[PDB]
Amino acid sequence: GSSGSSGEGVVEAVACFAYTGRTAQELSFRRGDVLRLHERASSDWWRGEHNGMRGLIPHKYITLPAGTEKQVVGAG
Repeated sequence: GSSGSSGEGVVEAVACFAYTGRTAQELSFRRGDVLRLHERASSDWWRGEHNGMRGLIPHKYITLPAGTEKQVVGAG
């Protein structure tokens, strides 16, 4: 298995802490505010769209749901 479909994907992450986008590119949200992670943006950043807003998302201020992206073969 592990085929995956590169087309329609969305990961819901929770804001571990209140963040404030420095520029239009970055986004803002208060701890607890969920954000849709369109697709990886950088080593420590992502791409999502807030309420009427669109920009990047901090991977440090956000905690991915059970099953983070590791892509590391192995089981048991």
